[PDB]
Amino acid sequence: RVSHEQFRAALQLVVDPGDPRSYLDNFIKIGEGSTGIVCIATVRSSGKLVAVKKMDLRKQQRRELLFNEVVIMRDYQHENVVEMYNSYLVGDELWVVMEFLEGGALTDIVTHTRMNEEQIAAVCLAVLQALSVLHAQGVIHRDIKSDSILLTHDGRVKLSDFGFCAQVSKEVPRRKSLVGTPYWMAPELISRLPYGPEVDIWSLGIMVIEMVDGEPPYFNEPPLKAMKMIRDNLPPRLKNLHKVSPSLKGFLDRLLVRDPAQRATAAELLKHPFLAKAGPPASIVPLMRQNRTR
Amino acid sequence: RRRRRSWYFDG
Repeated sequence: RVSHEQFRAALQLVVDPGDPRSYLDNFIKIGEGSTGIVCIATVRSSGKLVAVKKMDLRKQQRRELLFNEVVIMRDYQHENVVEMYNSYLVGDELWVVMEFLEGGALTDIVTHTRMNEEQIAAVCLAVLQALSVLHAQGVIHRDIKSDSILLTHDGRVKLSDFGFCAQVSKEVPRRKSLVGTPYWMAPELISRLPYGPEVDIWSLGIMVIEMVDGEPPYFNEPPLKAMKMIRDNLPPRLKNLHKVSPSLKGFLDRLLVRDPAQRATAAELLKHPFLAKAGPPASIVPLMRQNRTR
Repeated sequence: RRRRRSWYFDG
């Protein structure tokens, strides 16, 4: 394991030089994240909001993840992936300056209201389009869940929160690391087996359950207990199974497949006729907190 | 436990 000094030096070569407090002001904390805190700030010259994630290099279990997030954000851009404007080192902190997405996170929708199948298909389609491109390059997100799905003001999906991502290669085609969010984790990953991009497809299935049911399976169990049930049991069932179409159930059945070798890929899923239901971005807008009644 | 935090458990 390389020293802090050597890790920082490596990271320093890939981030933008300088101090971002020269450009940004009016910092407001908005959250505790997956490897740090998240703020909003205004860019001095425009008065435009940006999001800024701050991660302490010295308080990370897997520092390499900081490096991964920066490099993947720099090199693998997509219309359905959150944009990184710049990154900086400020002492022993990594700051990542991101676009601010006015729609907020999908979690806020699934916990406050009920999506219809056209809306569910729109979200799935957009996530799958991003994943197909990312997976083709060996990038694994490893933390798919509604919290990682952000929405623009006009209802477009942006996959976000690459703080736990990895990249596989011909030389090192699988990862073994037990990482993610307990209730969303793929059974192969919980089992600490060599895994690949397929883990994201399972996680997406659990997010479909969120979109139908409001919460993932086993959410009331201690995390290690939930992980045992995902590992050992038949795939989780929709609590609101009675509400769903044959197309949706057929779709979900291709995601929540325990053997990763039998699980559908993102590229296969883009052709599933459930996604023919997808509404446009205008269909998501009324779900967002700023438009909700009640 | 209804916690939504991402976690690194092991390499």
